[PDB]
Amino acid sequence: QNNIVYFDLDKYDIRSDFAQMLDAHANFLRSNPSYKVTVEGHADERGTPEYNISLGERRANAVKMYLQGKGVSADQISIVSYGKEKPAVLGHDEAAYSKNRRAVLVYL
Amino acid sequence: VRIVIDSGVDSGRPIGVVPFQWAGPGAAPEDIGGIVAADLRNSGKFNPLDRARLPQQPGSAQEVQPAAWSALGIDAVVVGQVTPNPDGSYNVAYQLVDTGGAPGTVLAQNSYKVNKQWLRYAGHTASDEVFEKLTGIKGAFRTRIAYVVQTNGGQFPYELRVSDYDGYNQFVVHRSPQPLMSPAWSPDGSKLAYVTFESGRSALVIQTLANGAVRQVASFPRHNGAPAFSPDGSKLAFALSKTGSLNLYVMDLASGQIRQVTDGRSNNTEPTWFPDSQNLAFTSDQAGRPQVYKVNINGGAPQRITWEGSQNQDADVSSDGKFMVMVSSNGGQQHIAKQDLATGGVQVLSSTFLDETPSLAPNGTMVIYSSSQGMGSVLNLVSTDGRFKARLPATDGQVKFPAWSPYLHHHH
Repeated sequence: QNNIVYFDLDKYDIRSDFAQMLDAHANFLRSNPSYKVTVEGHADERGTPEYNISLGERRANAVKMYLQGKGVSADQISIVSYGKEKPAVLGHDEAAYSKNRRAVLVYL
Repeated sequence: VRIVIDSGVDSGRPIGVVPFQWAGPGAAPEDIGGIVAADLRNSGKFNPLDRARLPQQPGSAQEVQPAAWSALGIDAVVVGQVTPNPDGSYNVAYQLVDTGGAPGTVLAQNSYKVNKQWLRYAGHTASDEVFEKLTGIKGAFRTRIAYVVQTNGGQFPYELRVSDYDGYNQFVVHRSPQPLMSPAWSPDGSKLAYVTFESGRSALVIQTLANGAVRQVASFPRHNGAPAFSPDGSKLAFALSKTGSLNLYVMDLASGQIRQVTDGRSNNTEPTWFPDSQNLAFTSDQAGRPQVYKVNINGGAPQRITWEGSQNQDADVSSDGKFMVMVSSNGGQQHIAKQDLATGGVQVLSSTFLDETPSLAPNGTMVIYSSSQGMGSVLNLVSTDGRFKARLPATDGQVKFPAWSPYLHHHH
């Protein structure tokens, strides 16, 4: 919950409510130059699998650009879009879709 | 999986398919007549007479009584024989007999010598010959399908599988702890390209089915996916997003040389070949919402070709190049649609929920695709005229990413 950015339908911009959250990750990455974050981007099920990769990518790339704007080296950030392949929750309403439109920061 | 038909048979051409004669004691090793009847029904074009109702059960063309079948509005009858060979193989023979305007004439016949494990194949060959003789369309009954099954739980929840088009003779191509995407057939039917996330990121690979050999195609940073083999056997199209958005690339299979085909800031993916092995249809979001575009790999700007609804994507071009099927969206629903590539005319084919990844049978008469039923993905069939609808239910796991094989150039 301190490592997930959520997005509206066909939106990929970093909302203010996630700024503080991401700032903490940027602080950690700057202070620890050997660590790499992987940003895993996701889409909801509406659409098609290969195209929806791009919706996950735009979300994950937005996190990357935000972190780079906070001084993080490009080589400490990787992105991997899972498109609609790895839903957080099952379901066919906005409750599920909103939970699934996300970028997750993980230290693997 | 197995085929369950939901609608469309009643309107089909009535035909008589008689149980095949068996030269031995007890039951035949396989029900060849049953295979032929099922295949013809599965095509959406035929209505085989129920066994409760056969007016006679002739074991040869000479035993056919044409009048018994014209009385029922049946203008053709399939009869046949299965016989054992001393080497342990079988002969499977059929005769297609006219019971209409040329009563008693044999329209087609053949015999196949097969081992016990290839008896279904023999049945499908008979079906293919009957189907082509009567309809003028090449049969697809000897084809296979590829698909991904995702189980709940286990170390390897994702499996890429292959079966005959009707579900029989299923086997596992690859098991994975992470998602598998977008299997694509080589035109010789020997290989599948597919995407795996098992390494922690996407990799695009080609696997040879007979021995499991794997060739790595691409695992650049970001996405590597959406493969499609050219019909001429020379190239693989695919999408990579290493440049910052999805773009199309082509690999010369002989040399392994990769060439970039698109370089837009837009996303360009889901390529599908035209029959010439030079033109692709593909999805681009250049215009805003996804639409289907066409481009020649050798030069020129992509041209938008779709205007249906609000959004169109994920196309599959027919083997003759006359039409494509695709996923068309609005407002809040998405279905399989067919577009005539000469006129721009469109017909929506399906009414199921969250329709995706349509793949045409090699004779262009049938579409396999995936939809959502309850909480999970399932496989569906719809004819290209929209009249015939069926499903391929599985006993366990979600089923998705179907791909129909090309024609041919414990197993049973």
